Amino acid sequence: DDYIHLRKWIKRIGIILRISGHWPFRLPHEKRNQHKSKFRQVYSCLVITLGFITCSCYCIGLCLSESIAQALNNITVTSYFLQSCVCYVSFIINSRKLETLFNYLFENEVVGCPRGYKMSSIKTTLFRCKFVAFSLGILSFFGWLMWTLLPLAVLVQTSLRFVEAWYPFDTTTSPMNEVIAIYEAVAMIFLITAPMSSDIMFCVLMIFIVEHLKCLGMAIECTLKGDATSLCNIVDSHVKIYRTMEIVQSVYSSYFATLFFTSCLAVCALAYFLAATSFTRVPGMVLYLMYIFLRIFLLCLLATEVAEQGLNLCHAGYSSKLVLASDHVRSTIQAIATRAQIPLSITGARFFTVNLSFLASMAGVMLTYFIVLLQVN
Amino acid sequence: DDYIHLRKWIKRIGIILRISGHWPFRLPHEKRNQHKSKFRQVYSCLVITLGFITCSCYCIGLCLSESIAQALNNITVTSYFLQSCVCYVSFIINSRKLETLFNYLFENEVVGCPRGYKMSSIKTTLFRCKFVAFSLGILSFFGWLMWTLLPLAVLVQTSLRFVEAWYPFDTTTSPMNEVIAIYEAVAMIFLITAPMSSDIMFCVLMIFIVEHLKCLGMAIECTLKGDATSLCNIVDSHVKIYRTMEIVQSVYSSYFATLFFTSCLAVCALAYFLAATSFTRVPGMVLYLMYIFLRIFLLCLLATEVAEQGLNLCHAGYSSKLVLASDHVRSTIQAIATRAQIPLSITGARFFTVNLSFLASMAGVMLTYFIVLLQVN
Amino acid sequence: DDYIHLRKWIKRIGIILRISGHWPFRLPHEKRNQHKSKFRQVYSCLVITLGFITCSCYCIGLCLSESIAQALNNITVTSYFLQSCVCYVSFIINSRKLETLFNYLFENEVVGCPRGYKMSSIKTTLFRCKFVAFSLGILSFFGWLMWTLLPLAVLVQTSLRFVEAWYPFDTTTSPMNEVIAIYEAVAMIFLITAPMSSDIMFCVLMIFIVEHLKCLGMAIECTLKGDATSLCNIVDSHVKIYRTMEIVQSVYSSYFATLFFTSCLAVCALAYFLAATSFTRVPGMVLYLMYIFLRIFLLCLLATEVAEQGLNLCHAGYSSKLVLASDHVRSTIQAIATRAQIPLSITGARFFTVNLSFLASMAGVMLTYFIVLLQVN
Amino acid sequence: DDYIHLRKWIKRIGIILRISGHWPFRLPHEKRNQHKSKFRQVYSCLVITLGFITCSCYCIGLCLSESIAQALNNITVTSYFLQSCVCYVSFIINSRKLETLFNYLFENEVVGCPRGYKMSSIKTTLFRCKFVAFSLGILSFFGWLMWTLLPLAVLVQTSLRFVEAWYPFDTTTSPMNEVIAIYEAVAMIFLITAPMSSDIMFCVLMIFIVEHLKCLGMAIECTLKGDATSLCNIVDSHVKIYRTMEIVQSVYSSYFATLFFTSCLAVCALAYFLAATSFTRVPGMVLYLMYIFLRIFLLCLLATEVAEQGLNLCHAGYSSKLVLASDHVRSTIQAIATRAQIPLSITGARFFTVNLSFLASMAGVMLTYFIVLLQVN
Repeated sequence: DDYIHLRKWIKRIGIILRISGHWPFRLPHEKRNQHKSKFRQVYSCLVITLGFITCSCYCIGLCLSESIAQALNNITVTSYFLQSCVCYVSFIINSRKLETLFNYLFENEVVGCPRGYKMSSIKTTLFRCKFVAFSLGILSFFGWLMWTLLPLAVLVQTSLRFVEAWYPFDTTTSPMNEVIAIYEAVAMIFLITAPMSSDIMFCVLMIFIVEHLKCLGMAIECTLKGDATSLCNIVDSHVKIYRTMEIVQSVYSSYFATLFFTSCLAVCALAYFLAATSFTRVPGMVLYLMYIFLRIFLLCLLATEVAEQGLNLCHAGYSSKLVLASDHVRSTIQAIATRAQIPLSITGARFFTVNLSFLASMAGVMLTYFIVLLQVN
Repeated sequence: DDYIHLRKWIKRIGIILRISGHWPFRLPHEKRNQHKSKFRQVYSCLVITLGFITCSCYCIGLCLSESIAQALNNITVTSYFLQSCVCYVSFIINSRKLETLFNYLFENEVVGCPRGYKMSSIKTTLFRCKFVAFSLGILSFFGWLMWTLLPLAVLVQTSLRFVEAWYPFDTTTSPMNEVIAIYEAVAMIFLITAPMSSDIMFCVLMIFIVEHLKCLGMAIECTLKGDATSLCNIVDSHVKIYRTMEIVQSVYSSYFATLFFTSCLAVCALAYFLAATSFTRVPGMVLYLMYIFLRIFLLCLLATEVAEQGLNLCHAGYSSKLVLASDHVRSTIQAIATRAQIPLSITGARFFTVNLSFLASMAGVMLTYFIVLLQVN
Repeated sequence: DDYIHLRKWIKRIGIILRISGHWPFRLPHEKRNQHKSKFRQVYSCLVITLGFITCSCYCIGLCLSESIAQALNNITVTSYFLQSCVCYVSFIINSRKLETLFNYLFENEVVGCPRGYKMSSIKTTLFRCKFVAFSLGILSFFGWLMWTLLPLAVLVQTSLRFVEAWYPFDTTTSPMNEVIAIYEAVAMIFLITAPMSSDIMFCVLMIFIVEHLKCLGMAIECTLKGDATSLCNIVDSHVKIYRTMEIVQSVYSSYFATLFFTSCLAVCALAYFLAATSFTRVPGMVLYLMYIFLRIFLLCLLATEVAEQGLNLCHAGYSSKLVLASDHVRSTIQAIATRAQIPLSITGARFFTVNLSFLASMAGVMLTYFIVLLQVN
Repeated sequence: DDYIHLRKWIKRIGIILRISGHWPFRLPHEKRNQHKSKFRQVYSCLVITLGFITCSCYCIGLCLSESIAQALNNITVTSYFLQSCVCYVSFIINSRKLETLFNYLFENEVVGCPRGYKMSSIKTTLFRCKFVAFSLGILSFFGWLMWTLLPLAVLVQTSLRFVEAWYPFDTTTSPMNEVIAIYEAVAMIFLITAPMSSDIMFCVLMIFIVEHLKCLGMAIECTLKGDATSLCNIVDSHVKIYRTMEIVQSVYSSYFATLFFTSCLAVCALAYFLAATSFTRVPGMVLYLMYIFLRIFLLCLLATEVAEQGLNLCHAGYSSKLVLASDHVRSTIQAIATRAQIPLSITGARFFTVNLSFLASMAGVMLTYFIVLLQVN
């Protein structure tokens, strides 16, 4: 039933990842080696070299510092573009571990859990992944729309760029402004759709791992309430969880680091420009602020959820029946517990572990720095 | 003897919770389904919709920002009202887990502990719960009295509101001021009595859980000094402790988060208004400052006490007799210890774990922020 | 041999504690109930009521705030006096646990350790305790000397008080200044000798506990290299270590809290007065700064040493022979390790755990606060 | 094959350490007691007394504070020289533990690991140690070259000192400036080559320990997939790892502490001089900034790598076969895991544990302090 619909959803996950111009890899429903086709490779290289030249144009526009007052006005845009750049190279560096992750995410049936839990698990996973995917997609589309379309609509020269960008031609005359306008429009579309897609895939992985942990705990209490075989299957599922989390930690680290850094810098610049300096500008800046904050909050929440479920897995099979089991179960449960005491955490290039606590600390120091450097100055 | 008096006290706990206008649930001494009576439901809905309209009136008075200098003068009052709002919805969202918690708190006799410890336990619990309940009740009553009655007594128009609030009528003329005065008086009474009641119930739960932990440790050393049955009873009591703490964590998280946030913001505003700006105002503001600080300190203390008693439970039954026991006791004690190494902590919406250490850190950053932003500016 | 000299040293420890006016308790070499003698009790009550009236005089001199600029000039002196006050009441509240601690510290021979380690242990303990005791005593004597004697010597009225203090008589005329000078001199002598004595006793306890831990580790490796009896003796010694550390945590908490707080406040005031405001004053203030810093550093070092030795005790008996021992040793060593994973830490009223890391954090925030509030202002 | 080349490399490590003027100790390829030769001892004493007199000259030049504005201009140079001083005495205090460390680092073959892993291990270790050694050597040589040669080349008096230094002769006249120029040139050469050499040896030790940990994990999974003997060899190798890490912690602590402290102070001074105050100066200061940052980053990275590999060693041999092994393996693996839960961390004089997280925190507070104290002031 809905198990087929979930597989259609994770097929859509691969499809939207191929649309955004990442390097294509083998999907689970791919048995003809179509992931090395000419069309997809040409599309990928075209979109990534367009993103690379646009980001370099904005960076050299930054290095051609017009003044300090507009410099922060540049930062944020280049900030977001920088993220896209990093994300691209990451998906080309580790394009086999992604195949491994999708192969895990296609079939993850832990054996022994009761069915009444399994169907509710499928329902809850479908609901939450639909919610997060639709939310981030709508927010990204509205972000592009507000950041690109509106100043064109003020005119109908186009003079729509929220900050000016370096170009070979001067972009001053009436034909050139229009050409650079349409070029920047399609460019920023294909740039904004990349980190949204990577974020959506990370959130899907986190949701699936959380539900697999809860089903593993249910299987543990089920085999305790009931000799060797169930424990072997449970231990295999747990070590598979750990290896999958290790792979996810291996791929996402640099992207998380650059995301956190350039995001807090862009929010500081955005507050500096919105606070004391002078009607059309405020919708775009408030929408970009919400686009940063909601994304960071979703990442921190779905990163803390898996660690909480691991420490919940620590308290599994801990009842009176444990005092009446054999020595074999009494030792294997001990082994599972002392392995579960290690926290399954994701860190950004080993600089910081992404939790809700790190979000609170970063928000505290960012609020502090912004409010002092704008108020006493 | 006093075991009956303690049950009368926890009946009073339910009674004062019903008085403050929360949604009524089944008490342990309720065998006629009176918790769904018409009178109690009508009273609950009336008080909560009055609180909801008053909080919205103060919030729209805030959004109608008269000036910045009076804006902080608004914040604190709306701050406290905000807490009440959140608390209301929480007790209606989880109105069955509260029944479960009261059913646990009515009978919690751990089997095997010596009687000489049990009677002293009853005595100490009665003393401490009486102390905390009377202290918070007297402080809340004096807080309302000072914040409402005195500026009326300066007159006998009433012109008593410590900050003006938005209303449909202008409240300027002499009849209207009096009507809004009595309305705000009864409103703030029924608003102040809610978080005090929730705090008192949380403190009662924490005290009972702490004493149950100490009795569990006494039972562990008793059954070690003395085969299977006592260990099963001890493990069952421990896992019951853990499930109860999980339920308490599940209900109180949003309230703790909003409490900490809007409380530190209100204290910052209160210091800004008391420090450098201009005899009647100072008693009310110092009493509100004490009302914030003592409440936060009581919460942090009774939250750290249970974690300390858990880590104390880690060092249970650890003597020479452990080296002479069977393998069975030697494995079950190991299991109890490695489960007890997990800290039983309460966190506010998983943002921060409420300890004395978090109170010290928050007080440090609050003192820092206030003293810099008032002194160098 | 030197074992007798060490007992003479810990007798001197009790003697200097009786000299400073604490409430007398039973020493180990006291078999005639002389700790309840009339002379010692009269001396104790006289010195503590003199300290209590002098501290209250300085506190009411503070509350009679002459100006803000001299107010910080008051703080530090009252700061130190405050510590003395707290220390007094603590030693009268728990005057039996101190007897228990001294009874432990008199005989602590762990059985089974090799003799070549035991004699070197006695030597190292004697050396380090002599060092710390002589250092703190000389520093305290020079602190009193510089803070009291020198401005009298500038004259030979006395006009020597580094900050003026409230008194019933005006202290302005020539007879009164001299009388208050000699009164404050003997008062500050008997006040300064109290926290130095408590600190010296704490340092002696920490040194003895550290050396006992190292000898316990040596005994563990000795009985592993060599069946039941040695393990029972080792476990008994370890749990005795834990109970002693619990008692030390129970007594010293309030004193550590007030010490850290009023010490960092006094150092901030001292820096404010020394930095930008105007030859005789600078020796006293630099000596008081060193007296604060060296004391705090000694406390943090000898507090971190015991935790490091506990985590060193975690890695005990971990060799190839563990793989060839019986199941009995293999389980008891596991129990010792999983108990040793709990850190033996001292905390100040459960607000913060005194480590070198807390000293680094406090020094960082203190340096920050001082340098900003003096420079940008 | 390359095993001989690696031994030639670690011979070069000893050779470059002898060149920089440290006190010579016995190398593994030294069977004639040549480490106590007259030539090497004379060279060592000459270079260290030259470093000692130059550092004291710069320190007394600092204490002869010309003005505040040039004072920070002094700090950095004295800062670096201070490190050299400390490093010298450390290598003379513990000149036997270094022999022990080199004797470990010469032969570290863990028995039982598969050969296909061992050859790749040798290859990866050779690559990474070559990389780090060549990088730090080239950076140090260019640092000396820019900091000494260029202002001489501006002339061809010499007037090349980036900050003036105290000397017995006035250094003002034309002969004296040249003599002090050549003296300071050879001095700063022999001073800069010391902490680079100590850093290179620390990095080699960290790389070898990391690879030994990975090979130990491979040996664990190999002996689990395959009775007593392999486990004894594995446990012996693990405890040898722990003792080696303890020795490295014992020697490097004071050097790490002084490095972190005087390095962040020098970077703050360097930013203060580069930011707002006035073409030749900027290459030297940017090269010194890179020389500080890259060194600190390399140290933090190779310090965090070993802790990550230890927590990776925690998850060793955790498969289904563990559920089918004997009780003996099931207990020894448990012992290995609960010992591996202790983090193998290096700390700087027990003030702070050097991780990437401490680098992030220090960079945050340094950025904060610099930007506030330069901007609002």
